[PDB]
Amino acid sequence: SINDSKILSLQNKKNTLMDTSGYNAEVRVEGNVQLNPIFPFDFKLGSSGDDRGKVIVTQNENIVYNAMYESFSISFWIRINKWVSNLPGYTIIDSVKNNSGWSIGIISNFLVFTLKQNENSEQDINFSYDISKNAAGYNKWFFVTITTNMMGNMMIYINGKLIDTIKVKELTGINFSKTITFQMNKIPNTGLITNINMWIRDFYIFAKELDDKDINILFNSLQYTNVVKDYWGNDLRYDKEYYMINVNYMNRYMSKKGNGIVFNTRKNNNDFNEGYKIIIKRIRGNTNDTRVRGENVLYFNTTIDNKQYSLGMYKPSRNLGTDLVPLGALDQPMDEIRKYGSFIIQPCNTFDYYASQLFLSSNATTNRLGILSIGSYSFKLGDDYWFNHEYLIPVIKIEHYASLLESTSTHWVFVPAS
Repeated sequence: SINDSKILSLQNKKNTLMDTSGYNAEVRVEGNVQLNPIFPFDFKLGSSGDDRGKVIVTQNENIVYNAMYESFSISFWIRINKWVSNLPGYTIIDSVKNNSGWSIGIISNFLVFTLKQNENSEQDINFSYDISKNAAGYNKWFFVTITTNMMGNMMIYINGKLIDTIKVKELTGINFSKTITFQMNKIPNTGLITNINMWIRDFYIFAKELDDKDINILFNSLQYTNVVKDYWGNDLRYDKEYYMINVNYMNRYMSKKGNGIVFNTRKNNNDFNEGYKIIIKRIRGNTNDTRVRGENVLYFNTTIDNKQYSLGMYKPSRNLGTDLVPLGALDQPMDEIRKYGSFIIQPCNTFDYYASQLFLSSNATTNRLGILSIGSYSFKLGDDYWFNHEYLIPVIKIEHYASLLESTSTHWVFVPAS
């Protein structure tokens, strides 16, 4: 429906970056530019140095001429790795020729879109990520949508959510360029406090001002909503090490005491690399392509010392509560896993994160018996003898969990150990 207004569609087809809108913009790729052979078929650039990648798109002057001066929208998927809060300034997508046009850059925790009328004046709008919720850096895939009405407002959306909006000021003289250059270029004197990478996927430009509904329909249509994602937004996969974390306790890592899995406070936030890792193993599912999907039935393995355990329910020293059963690490055969450690996964994405919900499976079928949550309980594990101790543990609420169905305490994330 809105495709009728699409004037640029930068995509990777047949291992070749090209415009598929129909207006045949010219695409030139120079330097260190890597193309992903599998979905999402993104192209990767780096702040590298010598031959840092560079993608140049030159469109039709007339097409630009009869669109950019009224209403237009820019949309694309992007990922920046190690987008730390004190990152210096970088221009990443530039369309400024003679000190006029538009540009997209980053500085600190900000992503900013600039309308540049001349070397002396400009107007910009921005998105600043929540530092407290992204201590290890905002290194996840996110969907950008910038809408501009030269006689109205300039608005920026992130993952379909309106972030900022401002009335476009008088910018007479602004001359839009028909060239767009994708390249990570450092901006001098922007607080150089150190090499970063950037991934771009499906860069589109529409000759209209996309509204909220349009934006979100676009957002969703570019995703395979039943494929669960890891913390950075990549497809979640079986047979791969991940750090399993609960959205409510990002500063906790997985440890073990006796039969129980317990969560400890991590040392710092420069990484998520602390504690034991889990490996997801498939039991049941429609497609069988290594990717973890919605209604799949699966289980979790983990290597502690030089032995491997599977996550499974166990009997605590004392009852923890009505309909509550702790989840631990057990060296058990498959028949036991099917009864006490099999889960049905469901993707659960929000503006803030890519996550999932895990439901206890009934004998490895798609029939649900409970939901996986987390909480602190006082009991005894391992060598505990004289007293009970509070342990933050993964716990399953059996039959009655309607209220938990909406709790973020049931949202689990997976950070690739890589």
